[PDB]
Amino acid sequence: LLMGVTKSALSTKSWLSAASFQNTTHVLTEAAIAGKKDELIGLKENVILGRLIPAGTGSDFVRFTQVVDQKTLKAIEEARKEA
Amino acid sequence: AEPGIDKLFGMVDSKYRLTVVVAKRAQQLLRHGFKNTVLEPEERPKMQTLEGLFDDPNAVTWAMKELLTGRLVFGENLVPEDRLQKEMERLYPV
Amino acid sequence: TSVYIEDVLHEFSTIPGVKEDVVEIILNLKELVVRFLNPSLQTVTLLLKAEG
Amino acid sequence: MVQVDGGRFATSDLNDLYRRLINRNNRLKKLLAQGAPEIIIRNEKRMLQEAVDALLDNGRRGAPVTNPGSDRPLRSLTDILSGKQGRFRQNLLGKRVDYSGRSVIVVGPQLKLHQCGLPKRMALELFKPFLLKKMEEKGIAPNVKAARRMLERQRDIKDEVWDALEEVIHGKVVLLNRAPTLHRLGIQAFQPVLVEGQSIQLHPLVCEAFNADFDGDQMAVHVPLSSFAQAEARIQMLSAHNLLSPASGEPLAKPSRDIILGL
Amino acid sequence: MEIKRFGRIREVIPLPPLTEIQVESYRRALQADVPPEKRENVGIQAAFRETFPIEELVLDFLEYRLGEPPFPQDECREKDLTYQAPLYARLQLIHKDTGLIKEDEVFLGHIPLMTEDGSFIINGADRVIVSQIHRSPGVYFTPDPARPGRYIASIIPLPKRGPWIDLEVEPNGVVSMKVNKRKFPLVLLLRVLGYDQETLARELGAYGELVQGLMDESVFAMRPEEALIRLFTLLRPGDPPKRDKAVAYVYGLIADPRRYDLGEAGRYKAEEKLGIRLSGRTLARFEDGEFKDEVFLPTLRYLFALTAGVPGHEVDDIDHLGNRRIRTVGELMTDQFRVGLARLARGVRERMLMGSEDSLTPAKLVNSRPLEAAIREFFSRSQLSQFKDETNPLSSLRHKRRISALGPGGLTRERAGFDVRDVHRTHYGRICPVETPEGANIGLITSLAAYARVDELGFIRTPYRRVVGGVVTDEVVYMTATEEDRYTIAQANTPLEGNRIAAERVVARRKGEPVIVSPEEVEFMDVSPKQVFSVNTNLIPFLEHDDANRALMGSNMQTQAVPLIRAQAPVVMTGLEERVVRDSLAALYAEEDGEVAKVDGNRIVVRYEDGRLVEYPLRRFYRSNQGTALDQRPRVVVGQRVRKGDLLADGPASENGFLALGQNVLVAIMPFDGYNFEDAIVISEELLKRDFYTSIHIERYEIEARDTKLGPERITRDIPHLSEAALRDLDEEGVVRIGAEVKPGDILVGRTSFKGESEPTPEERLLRSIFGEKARDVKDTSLRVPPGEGGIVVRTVRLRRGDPGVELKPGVREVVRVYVAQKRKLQVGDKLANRHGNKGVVAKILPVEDMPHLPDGTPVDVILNPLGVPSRMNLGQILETHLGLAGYFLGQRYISPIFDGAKEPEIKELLAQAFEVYFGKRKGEGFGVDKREVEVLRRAEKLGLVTPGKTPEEQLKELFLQGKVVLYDGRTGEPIEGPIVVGQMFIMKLYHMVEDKMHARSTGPYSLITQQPLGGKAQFGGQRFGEMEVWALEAYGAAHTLQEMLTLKSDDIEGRNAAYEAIIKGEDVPEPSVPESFRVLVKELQALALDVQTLDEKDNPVDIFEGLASK
Amino acid sequence: KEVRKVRIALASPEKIRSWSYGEVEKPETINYRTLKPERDGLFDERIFGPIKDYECACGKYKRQRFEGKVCERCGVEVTKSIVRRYRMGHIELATPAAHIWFVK
Amino acid sequence: SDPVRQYLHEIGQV
Amino acid sequence: TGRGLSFLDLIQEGNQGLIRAVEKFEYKRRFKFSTYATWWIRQAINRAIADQARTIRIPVHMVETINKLSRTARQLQQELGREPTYEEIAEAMGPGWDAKRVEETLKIAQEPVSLETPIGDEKDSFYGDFIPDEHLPSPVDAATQSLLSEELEKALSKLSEREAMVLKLRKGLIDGREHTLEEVGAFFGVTRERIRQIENKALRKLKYHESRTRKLRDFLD
Amino acid sequence: SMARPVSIGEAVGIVAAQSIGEPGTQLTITQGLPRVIEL
DNA sequence: TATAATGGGAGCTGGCACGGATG
RNA sequence: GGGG
DNA sequence: CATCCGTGCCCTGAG
Ligand SMILES: [Mg+2]
Ligand SMILES: [Mg+2]
Ligand SMILES: [Zn+2]
Repeated sequence: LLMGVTKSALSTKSWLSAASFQNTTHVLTEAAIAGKKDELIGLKENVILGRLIPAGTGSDFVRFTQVVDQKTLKAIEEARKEA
Repeated sequence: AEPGIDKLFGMVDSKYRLTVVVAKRAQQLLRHGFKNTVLEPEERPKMQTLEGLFDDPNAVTWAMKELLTGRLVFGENLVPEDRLQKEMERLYPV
Repeated sequence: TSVYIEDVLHEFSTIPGVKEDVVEIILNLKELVVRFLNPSLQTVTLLLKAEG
Repeated sequence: MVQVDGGRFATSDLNDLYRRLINRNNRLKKLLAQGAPEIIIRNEKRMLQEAVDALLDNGRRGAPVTNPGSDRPLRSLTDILSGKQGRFRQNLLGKRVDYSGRSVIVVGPQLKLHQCGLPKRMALELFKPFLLKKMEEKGIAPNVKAARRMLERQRDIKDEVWDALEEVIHGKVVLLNRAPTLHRLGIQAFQPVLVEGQSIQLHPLVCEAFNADFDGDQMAVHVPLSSFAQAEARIQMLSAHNLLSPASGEPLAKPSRDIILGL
Repeated sequence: MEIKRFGRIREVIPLPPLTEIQVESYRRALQADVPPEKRENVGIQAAFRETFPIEELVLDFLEYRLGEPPFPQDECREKDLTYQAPLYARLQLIHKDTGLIKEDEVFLGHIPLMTEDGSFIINGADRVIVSQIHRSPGVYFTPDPARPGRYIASIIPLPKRGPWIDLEVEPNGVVSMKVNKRKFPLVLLLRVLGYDQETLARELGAYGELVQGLMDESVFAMRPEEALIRLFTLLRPGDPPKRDKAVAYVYGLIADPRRYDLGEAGRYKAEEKLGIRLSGRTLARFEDGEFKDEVFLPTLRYLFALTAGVPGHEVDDIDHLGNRRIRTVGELMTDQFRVGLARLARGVRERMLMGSEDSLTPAKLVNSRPLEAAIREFFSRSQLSQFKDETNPLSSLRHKRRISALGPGGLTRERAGFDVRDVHRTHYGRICPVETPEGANIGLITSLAAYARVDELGFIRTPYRRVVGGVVTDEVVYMTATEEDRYTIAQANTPLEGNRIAAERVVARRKGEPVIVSPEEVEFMDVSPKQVFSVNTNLIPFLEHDDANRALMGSNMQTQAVPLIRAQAPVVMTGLEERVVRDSLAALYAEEDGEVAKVDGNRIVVRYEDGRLVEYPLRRFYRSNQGTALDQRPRVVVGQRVRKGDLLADGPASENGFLALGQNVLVAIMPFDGYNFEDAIVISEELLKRDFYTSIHIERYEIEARDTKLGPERITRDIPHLSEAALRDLDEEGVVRIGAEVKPGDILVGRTSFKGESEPTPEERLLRSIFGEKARDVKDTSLRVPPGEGGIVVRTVRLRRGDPGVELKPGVREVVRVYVAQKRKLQVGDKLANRHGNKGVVAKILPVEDMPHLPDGTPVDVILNPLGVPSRMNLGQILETHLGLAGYFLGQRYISPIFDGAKEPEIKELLAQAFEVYFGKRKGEGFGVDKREVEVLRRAEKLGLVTPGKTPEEQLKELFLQGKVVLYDGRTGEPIEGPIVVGQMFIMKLYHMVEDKMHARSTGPYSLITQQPLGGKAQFGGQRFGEMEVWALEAYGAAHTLQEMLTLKSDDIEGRNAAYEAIIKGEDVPEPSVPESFRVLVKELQALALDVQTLDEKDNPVDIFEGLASK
Repeated sequence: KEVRKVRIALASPEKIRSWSYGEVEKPETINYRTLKPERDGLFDERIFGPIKDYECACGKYKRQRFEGKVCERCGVEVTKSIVRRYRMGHIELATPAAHIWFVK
Repeated sequence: SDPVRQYLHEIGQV
Repeated sequence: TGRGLSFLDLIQEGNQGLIRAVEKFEYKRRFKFSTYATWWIRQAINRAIADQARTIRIPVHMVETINKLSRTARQLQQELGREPTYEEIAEAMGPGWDAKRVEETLKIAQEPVSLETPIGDEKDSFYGDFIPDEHLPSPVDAATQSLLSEELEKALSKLSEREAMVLKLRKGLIDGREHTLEEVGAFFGVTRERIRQIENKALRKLKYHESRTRKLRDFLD
Repeated sequence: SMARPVSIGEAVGIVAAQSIGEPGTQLTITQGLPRVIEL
């Protein structure tokens, strides 16, 4: 099935995105009937929520990277070896 | 351009990982008062005042230079978070 | 470098009986060429009183 | 329901819609208790439904309810939520922000690609809390409150605070933006160089990506606050780091106009 | 100095009164100087005559009168009053049963008066009523877009004066009429009018197949009464079809002159199109108890003849200026007056029932509040009533000659396509094709042509000279577009020897179409090229060499020029700069011949031939609507003999009677180290040294002290916790002294407000105990200078309660106004422009030693980059620069008229005469050619600019005739490697200045509901980070900066407070929290009976309200 | 806990009443003389919360030492005034009315 | 669709 | 119509009045029912208009007073050929009315204006968007109060624990209430004169430390 | 923008939308932006 | 608290278009 | 309404 | 084939 950008954006699973796009009343009525849950997958959802978007520095791929100096790194290594 | 930005982009599989590493290292340096640095006294970034050369207050420049040195280790799941925090506070108290 | 006109509070004033506004009078005073004969003299206050 | 500057009162239209609803509801209750005929009760119930519709989505069905002596439809909840002026597009997907300024731009040919000319007073206001902290570190002020009370009056501003502001902005960058923001290069990160005067100095090579010229264009300035925001700006958003178009892959910051002419 | 004017075209007539479109309109609307018995049924008279008599007791209207203004114009501007005249109306209440008559003159309020220049003073602010273009009422015939071989007939009355009626021939064959979105067979309405099958068959039968579609047996079978009841049932379903109700409704819909009003222009257009005569301005009449047709049958006949292809019938161009008309100040004011009068009439009719049906006067019957409300509404809040643009005199002169398709009763922005915004061929000589706004409003807002005037019917007319045989008379005829389409009109530049056409072939227009025509076929001729363009466009010299898109910007930017303290007229003028200062009553002139008795900075006293001594006071340092200073300077001396119409005083931005929007500067066209990159401009510090482009600006500040339930606000010098350094320039009463310098932070008016009741926090309790000082009852609410503003206090106005002559709005004890002025020197970021569309911001001010200079040591003033010329195709500035060089060395100015000005050979001659002074002076002073000049001449003959072998003087003269000179770089002393164009150019300083537009904000005010920062520099607001800026930050992948924008820097209360504290404490900014606008969204969705629940990974509810909204 | 999802659904009359801190029984806003909120009106402090932080209407309890207390004289809870942006009211209809979103 | 017209029609039935 | 209530609301309140008239009608008086009904219907309509037409509800007698003021001002404007002054309206109102009372009545009669009132000819801005929030503390005020608390604790640490605790208990920094001298004396077990003496000496030490360091002066505003 | 493999986490859809929309005001014998929208 | 009084009243958003649904 |  | 609904550039602005 091929649909234009407007209908495809309105038909997305996230109801926050579709409601912030257009046809707010229609989208909100159908989502409230369905008891829809927005999983905050896209960007507009987290932007509305004021969250950290899942892209760039907020991507789960790079978000949990740690930095440590070799002095402290070796100190932690010796502390974990003696346990 | 930032000095050595091409080599910094060569160190990582993703530029945003470089950004995360630099930001977290700058936060470490700010929290521990720069005394956890891997830099030598002659490698310390400097700032020209009316008095003279002083230490560069910008922790991001510090972190980028430290990363260029190669004495920093970055990655995922290197150490539990609480253990890292407490060992850093033991080696460099507030 | 400075001007004070009696019964004039600011540059945007206007003197009764005078055709030029204070702005134009100061513009004319900017064209004044004053030569100091004594090299040790760094400031002078010229006075002017006219009527009729 | 708030009292403005001159003691006058300003209130939302939702209050008038709620008043309509409550008046009609209480009148319906009183008509029911007093045993009114079915015609009166039917009219009252229909008016109650009309009032509920007016409260939720005015103008949706029937003529929109207006305030007396006015053709302006009252703003219902639906009107608050949807539309270009609605809650989503006006206060959720975009906001007015702190630590931001705006000024007319000027060509700064002496600037390096990673630099921008920033007026002194704009920088003093944008970095004001950092400047208070620096004025407390140096002996310029006893504490932050005195530093702010000193910055409040312009004639109380001495020359040491300018050196302190120079110390504050060291290494940091700011975000320059020009509307319309058609692509991601409508915002760029620049190291600020403090300048006298009230104009922002823009590097020539980036004028193509901003679609900016100097026939009166203005730009907005923003201050990334955190170490994380500063790192994002210096690494990913810096002007000197984005030299190719993300659309075509070709160079975007390239010689043009006078540079091409001279070469 | 000498003024040389070019051109051979002789204009037989001068420009009309440029503000007559406002003045004559309002004078015809009011008819105040006409004795009441001799007035015409127009304007206010027509409104009174339409509203009365009020039938129900009968109240009838006799006459009206206008009194004198209670206050003059200056006092109205001072005291926030409306310049108005009292309106009285003599009404006699008649009891048609008794014969009793009670006559009285009732007061109907005040009506605003138009000043001499054509503007109004509403609540103290100058305002302009812009004329509105719209479709002229009448009967039009347009092609049906769906069915090609059919058409639609449109009956259009005046706006709000009845519905539009559409006649159509449906596919089934019957003729339908469309009114109020309902459609019915026209045959029924024809039967109500009294038509029978015989009459229609004999009248329309010539057009074969359509009359049978008109035939319906059931309608002809019933008499007009049954047909009227049937039509009422069709138009008003559910309404019981009482016969009197049907009569009343159909009469009010079609025949009522009070509810349906075709235009007088509409009546004339109907009579001209259909070839009939109207007894009134309604579509039918109610006569002798029945309905009599007026308009419907002729329109139906014309429609059937057009469908059948009968010759002599045409479709109507609705954008043709014969079908589009102007509603001026008088007509709009009269419309709103009529609405208010109808409301007063409804009030009167309601009063004629209640109360005592016997004891009633016209004073007891009339309540004038609706009329006053309608007039005040029109003048205060209408879209066509605009804040007067008085930046310079030309600003307001053009503002009064504006034409809007917008406004009430007209187009919306989406309702405007390409057809409306287009330049119609009939705009020739009527609507300027150049002067129109750039952007969304293009084509909607236009300007009136110079020689154009709007007739009494509302159609713009342009003048043409009569041509009989081959002779051009001096008589002029003002034609509409419809009448213009009849003749063959020759161009104004057609060659003439005397009054005879000297060309074998002339260029002419037939219905706007260009054609070559013999002098025998010439019926009329253009008066002047000036008639084609507006006033602003006529001030652009060498307009024929500029592209239209940039001449537009030149016209629109002459409006934005700031009056300079040393303003001067351009060296190259068009001939209109005097007339513009004349008709824009900024300058002062002598009434009759006489002698000047007294010349002062404040007044000019003249003794005329009559012996009477007339004193003219001069407006000195008055603040306009836009802050520009409006001041008059005297241009005569004591004892000077003046004539009738001689200049006495120069207004703002005028030099010896000529329009002075800017300054003539020595400009060099060359790049310069990238400082003029992309339209930027480099200027010389010598401009600031001799105070060029320096302007005076005044800003008005205001503060009120009012009665509060907590105690009075007091304007006092006693302000708590303030030093004497802060209160230095304040007088005893707390107002800043006249002449003091005020900077950002300084106090203008001190004021104390009684503190709102509040329990001092325990920390405040301990502080009070430590210092042992009582907390004062009042709080500092003093008016201070905003950031980036300030200057010299020139005036102070204070109005208290209980002093003679002044009464404030309820609750306000006193009001104080402080006037602060400032002398603004040109600086980096201010905007400059010429009359040709070249505009640029000042990017660099160099010291005089770095400036490129001539061999004789004269440095240039402005450096313009030549890259802004080729793409823009505006060569008029180049010719202006050449002629300005010529006039700079000859010491003279020029008048180059539009499309008939100085051409290249004359400019070459003037340039040779100037080169003589420029070089023979040097040669006589004992100096030969310079070495660098020789190297430049070498590189120039390499460029083919000069002829090889000639002497250095001859080659320099060739270059000078090309408008180029040798230019030395002040940095090196070495010359520029080529000859460079240098000359005098007229450049203006525009209203856009960096001092007004610079702004920044750390933290500040927030909005009530959203808790997001406010907007605007005046409110110390923050910059909007819209959706597209969020898109930019997202595409960069800067997640934390975006989150800062969405939280810490806006509407995250906890987040922003903690961020400010952490920054002033040197700590890193904290983790952001939930934006308050999201909580607002959640609660507004709950008010819509929708449960929005934030959940965790376990689908358990998460409380973002933190227990505050849950019981 | 961290927010990971957002659910939207229809609200029963029972849920609407469970949101409400009281029923708005009057069309009054604020008193014309005192400018204080009218009781049982659209701005009543007994329903939506206190105008000032940790202070009841009549002023019997005026500090955080009483929080969660409901003044017996004026009937206002002593909490932060920010709750006036959060706490909901309700109107009990004599006759059910259709939500127009689910109609038009 | 017009509440007042509907109410007047209902009034006219008595 | 046009008094602040919609036509249907007036109809319904008139129906209420009609119900009252049906309940109070006495057919023995031979008066037709319309006579007695019209009075009650006008009464109910005017009562409803007086009660509901204003967002800020005003009692019925005050509404009558304001309407009488309007009628008097209109009479004076029709006879004077211009709008009257406060004093002229006070004169035409008779005894008990001065210009101050007329002004106060007109001020009380002022109706509120809509926050959504448009600004400009575009639909892009509202009036309430130019209205600041004066209630919620700005970040500057919150930071100032926090710094005040911190400097107060810094200055109280220069006392002994007991003499700083006396001040904290007496001025309300602890528990929020200001304890009397008897209560602080009974808490520290000492006599009220003794606790007053140690309070005075602690205040003396604080004033001395203040004159020495000049720390808490800037918070005096 | 870098002439190298894209980094994981780059908001690619936003970049696509901006790259397609930015020259929209330049689209003019030619169908142009109406055709682009039709597609 | 009583003469009789018995179906409103604006005059829309009317020179845009285009398309996605439901009748 | 004005500006880019 | 009609009819109703809902979209239709961004930032600034200022009496
Ligand atoms: Mg531009
Ligand atoms: Mg009195
Ligand atoms: Zn209480």
